[PDB]
Amino acid sequence: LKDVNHIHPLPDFVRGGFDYVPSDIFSGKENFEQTLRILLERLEFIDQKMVELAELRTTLNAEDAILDEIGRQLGIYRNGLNDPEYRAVIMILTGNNSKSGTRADIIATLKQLFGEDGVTTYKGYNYRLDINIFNTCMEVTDILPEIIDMLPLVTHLRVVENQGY
Amino acid sequence: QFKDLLLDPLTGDLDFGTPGDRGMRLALTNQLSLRQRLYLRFAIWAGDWYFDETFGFPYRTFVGKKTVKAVLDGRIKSEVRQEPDVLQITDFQSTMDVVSRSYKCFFTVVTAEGEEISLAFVGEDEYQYPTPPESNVQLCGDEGVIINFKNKLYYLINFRLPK
Amino acid sequence: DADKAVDQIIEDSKRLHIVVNGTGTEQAVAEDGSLLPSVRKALIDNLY
Amino acid sequence: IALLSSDADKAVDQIIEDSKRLHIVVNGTGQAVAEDGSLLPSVRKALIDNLY
Amino acid sequence: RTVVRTFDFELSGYPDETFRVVLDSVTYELRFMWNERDESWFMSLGDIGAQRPTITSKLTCYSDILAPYRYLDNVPDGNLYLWPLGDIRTRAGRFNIGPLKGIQMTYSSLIE
Amino acid sequence: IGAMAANDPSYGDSLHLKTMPGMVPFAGSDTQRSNAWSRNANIYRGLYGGGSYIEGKTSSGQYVDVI
Repeated sequence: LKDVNHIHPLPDFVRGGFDYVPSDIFSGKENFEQTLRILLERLEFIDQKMVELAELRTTLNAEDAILDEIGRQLGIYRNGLNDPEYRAVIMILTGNNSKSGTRADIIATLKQLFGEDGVTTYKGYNYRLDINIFNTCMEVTDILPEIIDMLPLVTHLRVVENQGY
Repeated sequence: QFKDLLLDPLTGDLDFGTPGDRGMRLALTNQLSLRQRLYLRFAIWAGDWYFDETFGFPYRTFVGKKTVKAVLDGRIKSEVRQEPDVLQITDFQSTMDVVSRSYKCFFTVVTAEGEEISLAFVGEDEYQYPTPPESNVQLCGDEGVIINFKNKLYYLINFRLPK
Repeated sequence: DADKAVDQIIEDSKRLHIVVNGTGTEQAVAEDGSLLPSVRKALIDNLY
Repeated sequence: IALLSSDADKAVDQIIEDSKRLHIVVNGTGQAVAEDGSLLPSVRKALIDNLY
Repeated sequence: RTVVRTFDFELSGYPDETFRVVLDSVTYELRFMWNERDESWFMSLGDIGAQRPTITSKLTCYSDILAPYRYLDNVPDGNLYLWPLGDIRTRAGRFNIGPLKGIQMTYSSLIE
Repeated sequence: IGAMAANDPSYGDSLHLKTMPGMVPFAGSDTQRSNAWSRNANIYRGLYGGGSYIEGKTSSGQYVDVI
């Protein structure tokens, strides 16, 4: 019924405070109101930017100019990656820390990179595993090094990518 | 707001509920709680409940004796005000019949209603924790951004042409 | 199936474009068949 | 892929208000407010206040 | 790290409560401030008569408050947690803190 | 009616500034209110830090509590 995240722009900030004019003594004088409005409306801008200072620092929306700072703390350097996929690698490596490389587990990680039906996985008798891609939205060669990391120590892997079925 | 097991006003047994929702209920509204708090307070004769000799009403003083109506009304009207959440008593029609020797009074009591302070012990929660995204929507965008824009364009094309 | 929305968007853009740039007079046609006037058509009223 | 639309709305809404002002000015009755705060009289009102 | 429960807290809801408590045979002073916009309790911890508090933090459920601060000679080495007695989804409130109000603020000390 | 019913007529209780739950303040400007006042058309007004009735004047002109 209520949002748990209380960090939001204050609703109707301006009309508040004006509500504290005692008994409409000054209201309708058009000389005191403008003086008060001019000062209060400055806080509006500062109040608004208080959110982006917290909202924009999250990894989901962080821009490349500062996303590097988030990656730097985790040891994931930009190298030659671009912004749209640099976000992906950060997620992939971080998610690897609570993984076991099971068949059900592997499907889950690939799920975040190719939608619901964009990926499928065949399995083979002698350590063979196969990955199929149908709806890639980013160039895969630069993402490939991580795709190896979350697999068992002895996996034998093939990678094939195509658009659609 | 005193919570307690709900007593049926019609029968006096516990209010297990209608046949479609049989169960057990707690007295939540202050009105229901106060009703039974007065009912028990008046129904238990003074001294007849073990573990508390001081609880109850002393009917034996009046019943069976030649008594003055005015004295009885004072005691009846006094026991009510022992509850800490009674605002006032509106009217009091005390009448006595000498032929049948019966006595019967009428009156009403006014009580306000309070807040619940905390819902931790009762049922539900008032927060709206977020829902995790689905599929590759987070890392690649969402289609709804296209659908809403298409709908806005269609409705704007609808608006300009007079209708 | 967002291709369906993209389709309608594509020609809605063109309708809007002709309406804005409807020379002195252009009559854009909406899906309902009603007729929308270019801005310069709407400006005849002041043009006296 | 086409999610550049995240910039299109700041223009689509704006043209909505512009169309609204257009409608009130042309089809008004004996006004409109621009973003500058100045007034634009509707034709059926402008016909009244002019020099006769 | 064996630990045993050894102390419990209660709050009357006054927005600027301040009182002295004794833990592990040492004495500390605590301050609790209520935040309106964030609807949460702010706790400050320090020595008796200290000029400034040693630690300030925001209270939350099932979070180890003292975790990053067990490296100072004037900070308890025990565990301080807030967990609910009722439904697990209830979050810390103003009047719902206490041994029977819904949230159990508790301190526990390691066995040495 | 909810403001006058439970009140004996002999007290002469005026209806000038009483608050009526449910009603909404009259939003007309000062000139409009003056016009309505000449009509003997009473208005519920949102006052300085509040909202209350204005006057119990009937159509003929006499104050209501008199009637």
